[PDB]
Amino acid sequence: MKYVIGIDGGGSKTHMKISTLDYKVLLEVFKGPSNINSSTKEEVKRVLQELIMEGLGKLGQSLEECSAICIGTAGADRTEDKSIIEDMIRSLGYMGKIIVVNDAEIALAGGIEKREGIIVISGTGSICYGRNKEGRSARSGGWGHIIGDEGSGYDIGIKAIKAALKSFDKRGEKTILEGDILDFLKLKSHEDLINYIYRSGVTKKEIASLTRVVNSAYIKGDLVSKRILKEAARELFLSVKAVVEVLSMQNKKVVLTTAGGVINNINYLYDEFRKFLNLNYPKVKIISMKNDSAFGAVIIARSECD
Ligand SMILES: CC(=O)N[C@@H]1[C@@H](O)[C@H](O)[C@@H](CO)O[C@H]1O
Repeated sequence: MKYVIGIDGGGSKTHMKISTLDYKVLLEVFKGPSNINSSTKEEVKRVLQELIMEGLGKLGQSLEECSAICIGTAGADRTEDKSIIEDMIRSLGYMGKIIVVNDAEIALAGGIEKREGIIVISGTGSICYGRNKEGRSARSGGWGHIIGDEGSGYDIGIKAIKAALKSFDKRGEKTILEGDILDFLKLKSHEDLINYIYRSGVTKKEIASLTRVVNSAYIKGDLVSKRILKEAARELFLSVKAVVEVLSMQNKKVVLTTAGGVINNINYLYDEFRKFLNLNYPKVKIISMKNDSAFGAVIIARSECD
C-alpha cells in the first residue's frame, strides 16, 4: 500500500524501482537519458513523466500514495539543478518528500548501503564522490562531456576516434582502431565520420560505445588502445586521490566501490585503477556494489520514512 520510488538517472539509462517500505522491489522501469546538460529541459521532463507514469500504471496506485521519491541523476550538480529536477516531479502533482541528488550519491548508497565511502563512476560520464566518517562529502570530476568526463566511456570513444584519424592522416602511431572503428560503425571511409559526429544527431551513449572497440583492439595487442585504457584508469584514479585528500582520508580506512559499464567491464582498466589505488592507499578496501543505483535511491527514499 505504502511505497517509495527510487530513480537512477544514469548516463546509459533512466532506471526506476518501486519498493515497499520493507524493501521488496515490486517493479522496475527503463527509459532514456535524463541529463539536462545534453537534452532540453522539456526532453528530460518528458522522460521523467513517462518513466513514473509507466511504473504507476503497472502498480495500480496514484502518485499521492507514494511516501517518498529519491532521484539521483547525472546533471544534478548544483543546488539550482536540484530544484529544476524537483520541479519536473512536482509538476506531476506530488506533494510528498522529494530528494534530488547526483547519481553518484545513490550509487554510493546502493553499493555500500551506508553513507560513508568512496564511489567512482565511469559509464558514459565520470565522477568521484565521497563522504568521510565525519559526515562531510566531496566530489571531483563530473564536469560533463565537454569540459570534463575524463576517463569516461565518452572520453575513451572520442580519443579512439582521434587516434584512428591520426593513424589515417599520418599524425600518430598506426593502430587497428583505424579500420576497427569504421567496421563497428558500418562506415566506408574516415570522411564518413564527419557525417556521423557532426550531422546525424549522435548521442553520448553512441560515442561511448566505441569503448568496446578499444577493448577489443587491446585484446588483439594494439598498443595505442592499451595506452588509451591506461590513461583513463589514471584519470579515474586522480579523481579518487582528489576526494581522498579533500576529505582527509589519505591514511584512514576507506571502503571504495565503482559503477558504470566502463570501469566495471574492462579488465585491464579496472586492474590498472586498482593498482594505482593499492600503490597509494594501503587502507582503501575496494568492493563491488551490493545493489544497483536505483536500489540505492530506494534506500535514500525509504530511510526518510518512519
Ligand atoms: C553533466 C555534468 O555536468 N556532469 C555529469 C555528472 O553529473 C555525473 O555524475 C557524471 C557521471 O554520470 O557524468 C557527468 O557528465
